[PDB]
Amino acid sequence: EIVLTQSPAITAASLGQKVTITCSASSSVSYMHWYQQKSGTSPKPWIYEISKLASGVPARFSGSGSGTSYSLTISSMEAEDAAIYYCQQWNYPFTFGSGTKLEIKRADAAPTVSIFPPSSEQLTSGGASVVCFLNNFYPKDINVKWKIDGSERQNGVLNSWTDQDSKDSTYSMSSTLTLTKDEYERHNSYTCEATHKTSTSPIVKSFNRN
Amino acid sequence: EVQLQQSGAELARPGASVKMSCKASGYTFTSYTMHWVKQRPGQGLEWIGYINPSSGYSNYNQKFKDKATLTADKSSSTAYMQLSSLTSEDSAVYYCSRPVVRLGYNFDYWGQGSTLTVSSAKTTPPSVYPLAPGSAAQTNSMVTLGCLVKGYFPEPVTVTWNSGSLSSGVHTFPAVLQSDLYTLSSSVTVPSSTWPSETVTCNVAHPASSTKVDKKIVP
Amino acid sequence: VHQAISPRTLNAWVKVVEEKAFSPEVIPMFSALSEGATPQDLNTMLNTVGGHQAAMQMLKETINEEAAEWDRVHPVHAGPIAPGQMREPRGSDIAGTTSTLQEQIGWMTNNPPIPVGEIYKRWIILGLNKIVRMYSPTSILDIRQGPKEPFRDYVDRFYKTLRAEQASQEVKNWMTETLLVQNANPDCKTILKALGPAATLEEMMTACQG
Repeated sequence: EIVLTQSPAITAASLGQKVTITCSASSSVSYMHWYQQKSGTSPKPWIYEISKLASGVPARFSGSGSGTSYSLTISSMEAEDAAIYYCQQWNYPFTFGSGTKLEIKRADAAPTVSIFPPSSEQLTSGGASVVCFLNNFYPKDINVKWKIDGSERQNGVLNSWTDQDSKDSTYSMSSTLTLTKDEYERHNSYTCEATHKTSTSPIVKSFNRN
Repeated sequence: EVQLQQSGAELARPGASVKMSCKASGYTFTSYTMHWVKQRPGQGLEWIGYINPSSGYSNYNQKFKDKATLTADKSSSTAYMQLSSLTSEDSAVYYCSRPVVRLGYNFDYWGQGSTLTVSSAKTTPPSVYPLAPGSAAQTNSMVTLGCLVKGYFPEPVTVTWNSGSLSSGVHTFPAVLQSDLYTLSSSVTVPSSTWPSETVTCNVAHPASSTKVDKKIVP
Repeated sequence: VHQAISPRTLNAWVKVVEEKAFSPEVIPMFSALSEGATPQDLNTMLNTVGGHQAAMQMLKETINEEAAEWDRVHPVHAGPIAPGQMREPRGSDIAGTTSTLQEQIGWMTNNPPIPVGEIYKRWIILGLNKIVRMYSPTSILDIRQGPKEPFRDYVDRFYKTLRAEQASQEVKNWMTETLLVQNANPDCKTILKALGPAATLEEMMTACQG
């Protein structure tokens, strides 16, 4: 019955900023709980009964609200605070909130592109996958483009992005064009282009099979 | 020291069933209840239900009725969660949590998690391929090397460089599924004067099939 | 003409108390048997009851209570100086403790009539009701929690009665789980409902210890 809708769905805050996320219940509830979760780990209890901090939780955190609207606030946002926050109905059936993904707002950076030709061993097995890494950039929005002998190929490429790097707060993308030894040897010019808001000129990287 | 040790990852055919476990320790098993939570990417955290160890009574979330089935074994202090009539929609991570009673339930203890994969695909060892920069002239202060792990199943796989020694510039990408095989990549940026003068090797491990591979990045 | 209580009638009474003991069904019997009897006759029946001294102690004091009460609402005239017709019946007189068979019969047939025989009877009935009560089995369905009663105290009582109950293990289950919660006072009940239908006893107590 009761639905907990958290907002914003996703937001990036700069180190030092005062962050405040909210939770809206469909009908009144006496108390609300808050949990913090990071990729690949069990969610951790963060706040009990609206405003009571859990063990190990930094004083910069605080909670408030009543009835149908509750809120979680971080006085001074810091690197370690980036994670997903969920709210929870204090009582049965213990429904969870929709969640809020809090990210870090950093300075802009251009992607260090690098292209790689099919490995000898893969070719020996009759396969040929061309890989290209678009590493360490920000914002997260970017677009790769492949050109075989000058012609754009609309897929046959697997894309994969990493989440925000814990050390320098950047993002990274992987692109892989998979072909057979024949298709690979059917052409010669292979190009990987990356378009990011850091420049209008797509960073190009290419190699020739011969 | 209150602990909850959950069972390992599971892989079962669509339409089959599965039974996970959670071994409790450091407290009186029968004095508290045990809850279960489901975690799917894009819809994280759903409450499944809870069991009363002593009475054996189980109360479920309407949504998971005739799907989930909780049981408990006093004698071995273990709680079992059984799922039946599986679909790819049930592939996710299943947690178990024991609450602390204050003004109400406080979920202070959670298990490490168990990832279930609903698929009839057969386990396949990964083909590790090295990624060295294209031949000819191209040199800078930094050099990025890589590794291509292709055609493995199921997840997960671990990739390291020089047995954990190198870390500062590592980048492992989240594997993408296609049908019955996974594929991922990993890159590492080190100083150019460090290669090929020094050895650089990726260490790929795949527990699901006891696979341990090492690929030296030769020019 | 005076007709005292028949030895047959008095003998049946013996067998009744002998068999029915003190079940709620005895009272109707007592009434039917003691119809129209004099305060003296009633006393005969009562004294005819052997054993059960415990129940008798109650009946006795109950009589004394009602008798004392009678004196308050009927203080007529203590010490009738200058004779007139007939002295007014005091409590002890109705009970037959201080009244001759003649006086009793007199009061019953006088204008206006004072049905002392019936009055005493009523008192005996009240006494019998009390006796049946202390002999009736303890129903757990009546064990509620007082608005100021500590939850732990309520539990102790609830379980005590439970230990003295004739029911199948299955029914006992329902009592332990659901019923215990059902009879809790509004506040504790509100907290127990927050834990859900499967909370453990220990958990409930820890939740309602305030």
